[PDB]
Amino acid sequence: QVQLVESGLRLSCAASGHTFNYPIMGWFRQAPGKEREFVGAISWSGGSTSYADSVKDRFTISRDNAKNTVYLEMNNLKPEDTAVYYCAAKGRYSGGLYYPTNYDYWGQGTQVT
Amino acid sequence: TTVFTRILDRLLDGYDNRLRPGLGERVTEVKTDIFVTSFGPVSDHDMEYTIDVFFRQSWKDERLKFKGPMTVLRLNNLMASKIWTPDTFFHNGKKSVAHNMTMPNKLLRITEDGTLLYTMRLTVRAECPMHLEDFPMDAHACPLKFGSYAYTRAEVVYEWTREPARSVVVAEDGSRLNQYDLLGQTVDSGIVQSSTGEYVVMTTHFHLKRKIGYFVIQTYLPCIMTVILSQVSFWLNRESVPARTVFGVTTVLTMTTLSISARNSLPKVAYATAMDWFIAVCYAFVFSALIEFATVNYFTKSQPARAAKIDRLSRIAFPLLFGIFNLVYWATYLNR
Amino acid sequence: TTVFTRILDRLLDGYDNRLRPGLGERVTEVKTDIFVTSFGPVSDHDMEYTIDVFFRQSWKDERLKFKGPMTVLRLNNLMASKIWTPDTFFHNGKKSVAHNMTMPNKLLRITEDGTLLYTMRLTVRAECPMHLEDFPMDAHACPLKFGSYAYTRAEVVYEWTREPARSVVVAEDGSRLNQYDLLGQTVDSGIVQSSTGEYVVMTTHFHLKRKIGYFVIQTYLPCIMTVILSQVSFWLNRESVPARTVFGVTTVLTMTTLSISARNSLPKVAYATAMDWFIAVCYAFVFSALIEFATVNYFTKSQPARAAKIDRLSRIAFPLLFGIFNLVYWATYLNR
Amino acid sequence: NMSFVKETVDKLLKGYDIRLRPDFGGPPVCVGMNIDIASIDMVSEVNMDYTLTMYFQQYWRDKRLAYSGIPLNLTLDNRVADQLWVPDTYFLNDKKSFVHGVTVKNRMIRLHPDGTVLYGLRITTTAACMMDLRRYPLDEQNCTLEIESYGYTTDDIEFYWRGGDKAVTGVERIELPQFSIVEHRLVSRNVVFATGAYPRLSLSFRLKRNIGYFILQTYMPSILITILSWVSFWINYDASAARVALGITTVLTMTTINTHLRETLPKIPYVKAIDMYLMGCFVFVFLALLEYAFVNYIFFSQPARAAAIDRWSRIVFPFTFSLFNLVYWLYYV
Amino acid sequence: NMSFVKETVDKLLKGYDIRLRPDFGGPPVCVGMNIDIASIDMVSEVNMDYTLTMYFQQYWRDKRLAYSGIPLNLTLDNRVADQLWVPDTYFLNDKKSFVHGVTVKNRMIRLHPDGTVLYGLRITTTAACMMDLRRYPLDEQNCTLEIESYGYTTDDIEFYWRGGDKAVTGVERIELPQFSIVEHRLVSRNVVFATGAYPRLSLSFRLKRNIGYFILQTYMPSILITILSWVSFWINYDASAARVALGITTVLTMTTINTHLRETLPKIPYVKAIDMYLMGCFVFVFLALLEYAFVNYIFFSQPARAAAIDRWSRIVFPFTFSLFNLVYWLYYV
Amino acid sequence: NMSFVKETVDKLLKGYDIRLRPDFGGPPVCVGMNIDIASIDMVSEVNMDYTLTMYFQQYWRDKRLAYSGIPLNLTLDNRVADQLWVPDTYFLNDKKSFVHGVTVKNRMIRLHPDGTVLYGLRITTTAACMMDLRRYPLDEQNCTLEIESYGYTTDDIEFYWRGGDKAVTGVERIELPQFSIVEHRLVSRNVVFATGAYPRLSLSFRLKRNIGYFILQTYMPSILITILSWVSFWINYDASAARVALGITTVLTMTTINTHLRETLPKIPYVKAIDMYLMGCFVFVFLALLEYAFVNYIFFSQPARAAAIDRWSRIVFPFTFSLFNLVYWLYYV
Ligand SMILES: *[C@@H]1O[C@H](CO)[C@@H](O[C@@H]2O[C@H](CO)[C@@H](O[C@@H]3O[C@H](CO[C@H]4O[C@H](CO)[C@@H](O)[C@H](O)[C@@H]4O)[C@@H](O)[C@H](O[C@H]4O[C@H](CO)[C@@H](O)[C@H](O)[C@@H]4O)[C@@H]3O)[C@H](O)[C@H]2NC(C)=O)[C@H](O)[C@H]1NC(C)=O
Ligand SMILES: *[C@@H]1O[C@H](CO)[C@@H](O[C@@H]2O[C@H](CO)[C@@H](O[C@@H]3O[C@H](CO[C@H]4O[C@H](CO)[C@@H](O)[C@H](O)[C@@H]4O)[C@@H](O)[C@H](O[C@H]4O[C@H](CO)[C@@H](O)[C@H](O)[C@@H]4O)[C@@H]3O)[C@H](O)[C@H]2NC(C)=O)[C@H](O)[C@H]1NC(C)=O
Ligand SMILES: *[C@@H]1O[C@H](CO)[C@@H](O[C@@H]2O[C@H](CO)[C@@H](O[C@@H]3O[C@H](CO[C@H]4O[C@H](CO)[C@@H](O)[C@H](O)[C@@H]4O)[C@@H](O)[C@H](O[C@H]4O[C@H](CO)[C@@H](O)[C@H](O)[C@@H]4O)[C@@H]3O)[C@H](O)[C@H]2NC(C)=O)[C@H](O)[C@H]1NC(C)=O
Ligand SMILES: *[C@@H]1O[C@H](CO)[C@@H](O[C@@H]2O[C@H](CO)[C@@H](O[C@@H]3O[C@H](CO[C@H]4O[C@H](CO)[C@@H](O)[C@H](O)[C@@H]4O)[C@@H](O)[C@H](O[C@H]4O[C@H](CO)[C@@H](O)[C@H](O)[C@@H]4O)[C@@H]3O)[C@H](O)[C@H]2NC(C)=O)[C@H](O)[C@H]1NC(C)=O
Repeated sequence: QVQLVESGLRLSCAASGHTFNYPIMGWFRQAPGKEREFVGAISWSGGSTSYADSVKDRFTISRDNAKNTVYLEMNNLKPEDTAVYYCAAKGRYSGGLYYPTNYDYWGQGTQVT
Repeated sequence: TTVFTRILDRLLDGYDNRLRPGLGERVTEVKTDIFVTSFGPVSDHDMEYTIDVFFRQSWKDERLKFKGPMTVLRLNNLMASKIWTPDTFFHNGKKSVAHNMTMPNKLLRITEDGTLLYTMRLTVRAECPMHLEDFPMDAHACPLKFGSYAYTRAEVVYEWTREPARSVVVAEDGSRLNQYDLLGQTVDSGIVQSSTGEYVVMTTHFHLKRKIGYFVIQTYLPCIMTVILSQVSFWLNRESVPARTVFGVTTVLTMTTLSISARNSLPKVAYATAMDWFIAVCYAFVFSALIEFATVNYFTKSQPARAAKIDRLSRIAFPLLFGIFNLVYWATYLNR
Repeated sequence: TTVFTRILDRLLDGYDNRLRPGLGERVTEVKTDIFVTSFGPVSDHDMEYTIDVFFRQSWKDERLKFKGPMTVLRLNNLMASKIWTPDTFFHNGKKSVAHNMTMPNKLLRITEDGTLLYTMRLTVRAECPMHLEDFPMDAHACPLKFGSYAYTRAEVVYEWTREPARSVVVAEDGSRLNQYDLLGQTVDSGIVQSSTGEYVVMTTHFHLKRKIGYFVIQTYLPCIMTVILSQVSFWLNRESVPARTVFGVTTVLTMTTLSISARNSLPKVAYATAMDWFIAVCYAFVFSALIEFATVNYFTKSQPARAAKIDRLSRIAFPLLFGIFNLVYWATYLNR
Repeated sequence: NMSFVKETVDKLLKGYDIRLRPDFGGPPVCVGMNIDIASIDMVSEVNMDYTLTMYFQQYWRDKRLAYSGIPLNLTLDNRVADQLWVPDTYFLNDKKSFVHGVTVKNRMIRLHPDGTVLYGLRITTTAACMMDLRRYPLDEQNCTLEIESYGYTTDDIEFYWRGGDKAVTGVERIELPQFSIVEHRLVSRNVVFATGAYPRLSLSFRLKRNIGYFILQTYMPSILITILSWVSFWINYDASAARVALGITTVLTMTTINTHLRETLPKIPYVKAIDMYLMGCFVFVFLALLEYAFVNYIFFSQPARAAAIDRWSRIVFPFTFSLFNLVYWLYYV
Repeated sequence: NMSFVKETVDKLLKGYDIRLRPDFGGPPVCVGMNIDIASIDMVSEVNMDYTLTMYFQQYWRDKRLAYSGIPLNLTLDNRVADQLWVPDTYFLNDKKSFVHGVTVKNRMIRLHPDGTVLYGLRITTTAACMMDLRRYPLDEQNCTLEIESYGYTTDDIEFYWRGGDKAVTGVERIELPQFSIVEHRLVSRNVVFATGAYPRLSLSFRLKRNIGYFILQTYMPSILITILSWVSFWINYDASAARVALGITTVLTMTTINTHLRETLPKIPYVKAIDMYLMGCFVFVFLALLEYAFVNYIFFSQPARAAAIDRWSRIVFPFTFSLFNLVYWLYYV
Repeated sequence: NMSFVKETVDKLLKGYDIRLRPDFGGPPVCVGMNIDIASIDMVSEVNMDYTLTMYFQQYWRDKRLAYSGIPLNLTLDNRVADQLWVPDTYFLNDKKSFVHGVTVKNRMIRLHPDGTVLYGLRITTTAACMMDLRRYPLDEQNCTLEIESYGYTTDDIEFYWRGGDKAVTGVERIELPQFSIVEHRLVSRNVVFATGAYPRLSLSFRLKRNIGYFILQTYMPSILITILSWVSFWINYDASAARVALGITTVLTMTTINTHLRETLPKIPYVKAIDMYLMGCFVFVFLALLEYAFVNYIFFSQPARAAAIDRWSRIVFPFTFSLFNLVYWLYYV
């Protein structure tokens, strides 16, 4: 079991528990009228980040295993970036990286305007 | 030659090899027998063994009765693929080989009353669960279990062709063992039960005993020599402190190296073997000899008479106790 | 599309692939060429090498003439299994692989005049017998020989597509060699006679030369420095017994370690290489220096003048003999 | 009457199209699964995989194969499997699998009157299992087997464990040398790839490593060498320099033992618990060697101070080693 | 209706020539490719290769397979792939490859109404990767996969990455203990052989090796033995036996370490960084022993000079070793 | 005239029954055999087997295949072997075998006008050969190949060596690094099993191991180290450091040699000759070290006794080593 704690522009996702069984953390945002949308994903050990097109070169994702935290830095905001943000954990054999169904442990919702 | 071709064509005319003989009317009885041509190496690390056999099956199929100038047709083995055959498998097999050089190593014979003899040459790797408490003076019963995969006991049963003790025959020169000795085999049959039903199982247990000479000339003799070397220190005078210290520390290091190398060729069992107990006792003897020297050196310049008494008492006590331990250990383990 | 389907169906109508083209009338001529995409590792222990090739064959079959909108049909390699092809094999191959991922790595092209081009991608492991008397300053000619398995020279002959030097082509970046240099290759053809008849054989020799830098800085330099260090001992004064003992002991130990470790790479050939001779002579020199020191120590206290004379004589004799040995050895083994 | 059985089986396979799934174009076909674990042979930290042998049974319904007039289960020759539709089940985390084929292909086909098909295979599979070795050899691992359809999406096929938690049997009989099976778990879910959503069954085992082999194999030699180094403190010093040579030799032998130990493990890039213990022991023996070096250095002119230093090391070293052992064995257990 | 689809597929395969590519005799057929990486099992310097497992997807259009009246995409049993034309795609630098075949061959065929074929395979391939080990173990490698058409030239077939930069996924699933993935790159080009010009796709990864394991298992024993060799400097020069024993023991332990470590690697002819480090440490310990030899040589006529030499060696040897380490780690990092 | 040849060949295979042997129901068919040995690869003592590559040719007569009007011997495509009857020849003592398949299956079928069939294969086989290693490395082995008919008894078939003692060629050109082929033998006999009597051919080789490698590698270093250990007896007993260095170096080098040579062989339970030689050399050098320890122990009160003990060691050790070598080389040669 993994416990995700959301804080935070910069959003912090701190995970505790069995982070070895869920080696990938992903970011999603939900619009008021739209479904959840993938933003980016980070590997706990490999540090190999992946980003969606709409936030390439603008949003950045970093990981530190000292206290098991992942940071999403958002820069050059736009009015089309007003969505409730979530952080989630993905299993080792959970499938595609861009689909919310494949993520098991979801954090608390965080609002951004 | 045309007569036999017509006979075979009539036998196969309308034949359905998807159906066992006697389907819906009676149980199919298969008589089985094994000829071991070589009992191959045993792998302690993998807990497995290899065996090369002629596997022989025989059964009745009324659909194949014929009448002709001969009473037994010894056919090319391709005919085996045109008729029904039992689907025998080895329950504890790991990765077996059916030899195909230069042709499929199979033979099929049909008697005019419909009896079929079907023989194949196989190399079977089989699991032998071993308990190694008595290692290297351990004995094992390596099993070989086989039976039908798809047909329950209401459809196919297996029987040994002759007396069970005479249905598994080992060749007289067929031994590829280097470390073990084959003492005999026990033959039995029974019923297994699984989620798909009840099946007949035929079992053969081969009885193997490990030869000890290798571990004698590899582990026991160096340990004995190290213990004797450590006990040699008891006869040097108490002034020769660096010499006796070198003796003690070097013998302890040698004992540690021998203890470590002991399981370098062994599987990682979670319990202690007999060799482990022997090495532990030898290590204890060497360490106690070094502690004896330390105690003697402690009392050298204050109670020299006590030190001399301790030295003499050790000079007698240590070899006698080591001999008693060796006698007890070897009597315990070689008579089991 | 249907035109090509009809053409293909007419070509394969009444075509017997058991018969070579021109059977009973003339000799089938096969033009062959090789493109080496990678010259894989050479193994001295197994005496073999690995090579990856595009193997290209071309011949003429009158039965496959056609007339259509296209001049060349570049067909799916399945068609190759429905026509005759040569039965070419590699005489000194050990175990080769015809690559099958994701499909058979084969190509067939048919020209309207009845000419067939047939290409396949192969990994061949071949035997290369090595004479290691000059190791590590040796050179080898690893052969690759191929020809027909079942067709004698009266039925099938092989020719190189272009001039023999240009018929075997090695890719620029296709070297997987670690300790060898590919100097070049020679190409030839000939006849080999066996129990079943005379057969055409095509041969390609690849010339390899071992690089020496690794062994120069791994064995020869340490040995030379050890010998020089040991001969330095003759100049120390006779009072410094521990210093000369350390010199002798460490040089003998270094020579022993080098000698023990120097044979790891090679196969267990039953003769002495050049490196073995060099190490043996260096060991003899170091041991003789230690023996000289022992002799000097023995006579030191009783006949000091004799010890001084012996030291002087060795101080002159040893460098001269080592220089002469080095000159002879390197002259012999460098201009081979 | 075998002729009637033959006619019925011929009729069932008349016009049968194996290219189409049952109820093609309609609701998804439900496939139930059962596994009997025969054995779990070898678990490898070097290769990060484990080997497993099992009887794998699939259960489904094909109304094209329903028959009447024969009140029996029809066990057919396994080659009939080549003339029927079967699910395209595969294992995601496997590295090399095979079906046993002696004496014949270890395959079973059983038809039922209502059209139910039972399809059984005996499979030996090696499967990947990434391991967290930060607490090795006091570690606990979770190894899974993932079962999925390859071509058919959730609109065509559905998986389910047949019998719930009883669908996997034979786990309690498994005996492993280095491990013990604490628990096994069964999960069913869906996985989305770019080509759609697919059913997924997961079977997981939790393995706890036995410590006895490592107590006998690596911890005891280090402890015994560390204790041996303390025997020096009870030997009177001299001008011989015997004890510094002995200490150095013991430290070197410790290093040699440690290098082989690591010569027996995979090349992980982090520090393990056994590595921590071994370098603690090395620190202890190095400090003992340095202390003797100091005593031998200063004892010519200050014998009393050297004797006091030796006696205090006689007491201090066992106490600090016991404290280090207490802390180590409380932090990892 | 299952019979309607059955007759539709029978009509599709009626008159189909598998010996001919789509648009045979006309414009080249375009094939798009996708790769989903599952893992990289191992990377071997001894064999100079690496093992990769992947889902390989090919997309093309065959007008002979177009159908109407069914507004659905037909996911067919993979055996139908034996009746269709597929591209003759191969990997140039691969050495041994197989398609997984448990429980069935891991193959997928999906048809679309307009004639589009999607063809998927699950493949494990061991591909060659020549490595420059001059900076080993601080080296950085570039390993590639070359995808090509064997029989069809550029006039018959074209390759392209379907989706551009997004044609390869699953790079974050690659977990190597000894490496980390820095970057991956996709390339499309043409290659000219004597039989014509062929399309070529290339997928390359840049691997950076992790230094932690080598610090723990190789560098540390040599550093510790070199430090242990300095204990001789603090021992009085009357103890000839002890210091000689120290030097001999250190030498033999260094030789054993060197022989084992080099024995565990491929027999490359050039010198690696670790080889130069080990030879430097050997030189340092040998020079310490020769320093003692010189001191023993001169101390009987100039004892004060010998004492001064030992006193200065105590300071000089650690200083020069620190300078050597600084230069080495600056040059290689 | 390929039309007439095709007509004849199609006529031959028209009524051919591959299920029946030639002369089915009559006298046994005679099969002559020839072997051309191309190479003998690794002869392994660990696996107790050897590898052989050969051309295996079988010769027989099938009157069903006789033809007239074509004055040629017809070499056919090897796949025609799948439509003719061939003997079911197998090798009893083979563990793993294969027919080479590059570029095609290495198979030859040659028909003759009178119905004679020549059937050739190129085969590589690993065959078991149990070895007696009691005299290793001065041992002589006998390795065989057993060729038998599986299904046909002596009433259906009979084997013979075609050409008498010249039926096997290529033995004299085999090159083995570690062995030399002294002799080869051909035998023909019958073997009885419970299912009848079968013909058996035996091809045996007698292999003699070469000793030069072991003289270079094991015996000579051990002799040199044993002689080196005797140098201590000529150094005065007051020189403690020199003699201790010599003894320690000899002991550790002997141990290194032994540990290098211990597990390079299969785990046989008996003692080999090289084991006895190495254990004796170790005993000698160890006893030399013990002699020095004893001399150092009693050279203060009894210097004359120590000098006498050294002088007697100086004479006893070379003499006893010479006697041990004489006994060893007379026993094992
Ligand atoms: C590249 O080349 C390799 C060989 O070098 C191919 O591997 C062979 O592939 C063929 C074709 O698929 C296989 O032949 C088929 O085998 C089926 C049984 O396979 C099982 O059993 C064998 C042992 O008997 C195992 O080796 C195998 O792993 C399986 O467990 C048969 O059922 C097939 O029968 C077909 O032909 C007969 C002909 O009479 C018909 O009666 C049947 O109805 C049916 O049509 C067939 O014989 C062969 O077994 C494979 N060998 C090996 C060693 O794997 C690769 O497939 C090939 N790759 C590509 C992409 O072409
Ligand atoms: C080894 O490690 C693996 C992970 O790598 C562990 O596997 C996990 O096991 C847990 C159970 O212990 C799984 O959690 C369960 O998931 C089920 C599926 O959830 C999906 O589908 C549902 C709809 O059916 C969606 O709502 C959901 O979002 C998912 O898409 C759930 O159905 C289970 O529900 C159960 O628990 C909840 C409370 O948590 C209850 O309310 C329910 O009633 C029910 O009891 C459950 O949540 C988890 O999915 C597994 N992970 C993976 C990746 O498979 C192994 O357990 C572990 N091995 C060992 C021995 O510990
Ligand atoms: C591991 O090592 C391999 C080499 O062994 C690297 O592969 C090389 O990657 C580079 C890109 O980083 C390739 O260079 C590119 O080649 C493209 C194709 O060129 C061919 O085709 C064109 C016509 O289409 C011809 O004109 C040309 O002569 C070639 O035949 C070009 O299209 C690319 O050009 C692009 O970039 C340049 C600037 O660099 C721009 O000017 C252009 O406008 C355009 O945007 C480019 O030149 C190179 O070909 C690859 N080599 C091989 C052998 O494939 C791997 O990248 C490396 N891996 C890692 C991780 O570093
Ligand atoms: C490696 O080791 C194997 C044994 O494992 C040796 O093989 C033996 O070789 C010898 C010959 O060197 C064989 O002896 C010969 O057997 C022939 C067959 O005997 C069978 O058939 C006859 C009837 O024809 C029966 O009476 C008999 O019982 C057997 O059933 C004999 O025909 C030979 O006779 C020849 O020698 C005798 C004298 O001994 C003469 O009187 C005859 O005229 C004739 O010249 C002979 O007896 C023996 O059978 C082989 N053993 C096995 C098990 O096959 C290899 O030789 C050895 N390799 C090397 C290199 O030494």
